[PDB]
Amino acid sequence: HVSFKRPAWLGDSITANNGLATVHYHDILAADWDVERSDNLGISGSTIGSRYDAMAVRYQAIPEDADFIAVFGGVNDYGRDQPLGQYGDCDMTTFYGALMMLLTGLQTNWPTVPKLFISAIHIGSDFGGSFSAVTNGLGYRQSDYEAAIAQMTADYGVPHLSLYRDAGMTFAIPAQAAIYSVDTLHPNNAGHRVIARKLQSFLDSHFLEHHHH
Amino acid sequence: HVSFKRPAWLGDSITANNGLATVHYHDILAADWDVERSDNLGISGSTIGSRYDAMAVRYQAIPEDADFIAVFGGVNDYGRDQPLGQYGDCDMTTFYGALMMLLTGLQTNWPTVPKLFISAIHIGSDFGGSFSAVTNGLGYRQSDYEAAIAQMTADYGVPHLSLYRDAGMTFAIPAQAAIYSVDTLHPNNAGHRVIARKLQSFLDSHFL
Amino acid sequence: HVSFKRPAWLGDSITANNGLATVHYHDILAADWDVERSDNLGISGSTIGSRYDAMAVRYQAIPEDADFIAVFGGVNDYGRDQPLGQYGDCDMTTFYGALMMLLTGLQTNWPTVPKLFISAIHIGSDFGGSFSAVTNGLGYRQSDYEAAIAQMTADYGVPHLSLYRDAGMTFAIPAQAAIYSVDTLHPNNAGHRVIARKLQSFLDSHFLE
Ligand SMILES: [Mg+2]
Ligand code: NA
Ligand code: NA
Repeated sequence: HVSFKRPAWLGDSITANNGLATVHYHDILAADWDVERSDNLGISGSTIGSRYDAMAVRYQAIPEDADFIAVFGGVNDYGRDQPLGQYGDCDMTTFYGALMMLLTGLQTNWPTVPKLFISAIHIGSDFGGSFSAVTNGLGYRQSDYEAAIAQMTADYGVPHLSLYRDAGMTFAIPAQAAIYSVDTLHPNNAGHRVIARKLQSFLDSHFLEHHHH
Repeated sequence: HVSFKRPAWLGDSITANNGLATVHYHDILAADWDVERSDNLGISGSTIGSRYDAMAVRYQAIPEDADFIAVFGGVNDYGRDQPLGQYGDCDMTTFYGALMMLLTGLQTNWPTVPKLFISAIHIGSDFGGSFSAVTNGLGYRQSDYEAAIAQMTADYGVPHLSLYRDAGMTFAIPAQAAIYSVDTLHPNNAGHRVIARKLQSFLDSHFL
Repeated sequence: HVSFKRPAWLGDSITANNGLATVHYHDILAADWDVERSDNLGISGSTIGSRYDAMAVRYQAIPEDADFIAVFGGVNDYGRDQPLGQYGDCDMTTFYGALMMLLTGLQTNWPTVPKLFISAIHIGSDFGGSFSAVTNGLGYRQSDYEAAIAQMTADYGVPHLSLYRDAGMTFAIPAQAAIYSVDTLHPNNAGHRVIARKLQSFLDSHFLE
């Protein structure tokens, strides 16, 4: 089974300790892995791009001896109206540009460390602002950001776990939002248990070197 | 190995216990999983769309207490000329809209139940009519219906097993249609074993 | 773990025992699998298309009794400026058409045999010629060839392992090129160890038994 001793978790409120859910996916995994330490770099509301506490800069706070790096972002870039930009952009002003710098930063400074990118579940319309099941204030769909992550991660060889495509649920359906989410955006504790299971499966199927007994 | 005790199988002829192959993929997995019950909701000729016994309506025959739901459709939508439509349709007269009605109904009524969509093998041309290895009567490739499935399932978070891209075979190639199919459309018992194998390892990959 | 007793490896300089790497990915796997034989059909500088020792023709050297077939090509097609063509092409003169020929051939002749295509790691620019981290002599990105492999394999139901996407590395990043490659094109021994792992993982999630 895949486990790590010094994981680092870069993300937004779904990763941040300050959460509406008391038990996060990484708290489940850190316990199962019996980690030496688990570095939480989640900040509520954070985007990958320039708009709010850019992950494309905050990544530089990841510990030098991290043995695993996970990035869990994009839902705020969608919901808080980060311009999407275009494939080939290389500055943090756009979502595409900010992914490029994030991905270059990670591969330059932790060349041998296993990494994955996690993108969020399809959100509902009940949170507020431009957090919609349909389009954000700039008129893009969540799946446009989700596609940007898939395209950009590919160019750097970084595996991409899409909770959007494969989590088994969408918060745009009330019956599932009621069971797995706090507010059609943030997973509750049940949603986090699901995410932990999805992440472990993904790691098992993509990272053989880091199988242990 | 992942297993389920009360699976429900929503599909067409490849699922229905009424024809050319005596042993289906879901028979193989029922035996392997030692199920309590295995609900066969296959109807021959059935489309996901409005044209024939719409699965986008028939999903409602799924038992309240199913603990796994697989949907295996699309091949009739292609071969019996269901209008494809486009992304953003919400009406069952198109394949895109029908997919939306179906996936909506699944997640509403079984929010906690593991489910997956299975896409069919690339077919050959021996069955006739619009069941062609090239294009159907509307000018679409089988792969256009495949992409529709891949796109719609993604919006709903529903894992997608593409036998089309991953089965290791195509019925458009005679050497493989002769081994694994009855007629270049329907898998034979050997084809159903392959399907069962691919499903089982997909499950192992995506479920704990 | 999924293992095979008589695998055949069709590819370029990354597969060929000509190469600058002493222990290739298939050498590692042959040793894990306890093989009866392990057929190395790598030819250095080889393309899938017509230009240099076309795999779309050479695949016929694969042994009749192969119990597994991997095709590991495309990088020379990109880097040596093989015309990409378009979806639906049929000649070996284009990349799309050569892929079609290769796939028809493999599925016709080895219908019951498990098989997969492996796509190359993102290359850097220090090798030379059109082996660029940006675009080839024809204006194409490496990912255009990678997208061709994705589409074509799918039409024949052949699983595709994209090392480009999923390897955890790119040789366009110097920090990773210095560790995992000989020259930003060819993986070194540490690079082949990583490839062996990804291949083994991919085999376990797409195949039973
Ligand atoms: Mg490209
Ligand atoms: Na899926
Ligand atoms: Na090769």
